[PDB]
Amino acid sequence: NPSLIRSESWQVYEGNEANLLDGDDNTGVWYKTLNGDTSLAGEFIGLDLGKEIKLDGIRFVIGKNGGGSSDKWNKFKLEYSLDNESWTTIKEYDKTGAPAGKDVIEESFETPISAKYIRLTNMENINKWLTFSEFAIVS
Ligand SMILES: CC(=O)N[C@H]1[C@H](O[C@H]2[C@@H](O)[C@H](O)[C@@H](CO)O[C@H]2O)O[C@H](CO)[C@@H](O)[C@@H]1O
Ligand SMILES: [Ca+2]
Repeated sequence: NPSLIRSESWQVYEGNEANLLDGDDNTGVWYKTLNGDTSLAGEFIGLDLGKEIKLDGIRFVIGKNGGGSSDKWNKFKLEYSLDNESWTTIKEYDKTGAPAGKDVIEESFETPISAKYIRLTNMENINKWLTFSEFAIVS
């Protein structure tokens, strides 16, 4: 199955990283960010798919309840890659000021997309730590 990949600098504050692949929306992880409690544009969390599989969709749940429920990116992108070096943006997002809590980013790909790595990436500095809950693909 797909394995988790994320910005190496993050530190787990509460929960576990395996909670992001257990299929339960109500289990997640709270990551401490460095750089003065700031997630820089360009930081990321996603999946290494193993080989070049063709995807029909993704379902990513960001944020979580209680602790760090408001600790989410404002601006981010969904991007994919073949080599973990060059990336292609599928879609950008701006959810500045949206309510704290879980948020299910769910995308279906009209034309299937050929990828080895698929992730969410920050596009604007934010003075916050980060919560997430689940990451899944659809083929
Ligand atoms: C656990 C928590 O409160 N996390 C905060 C985080 O807090 C830092 C620090 O800024 C703060 O003064 C103390 C107070 O206990 O806790 C630390 O752990 O601050 C960041 C940035 O504001 C929040 O995103 C995060 O939720
Ligand atoms: Ca989960």
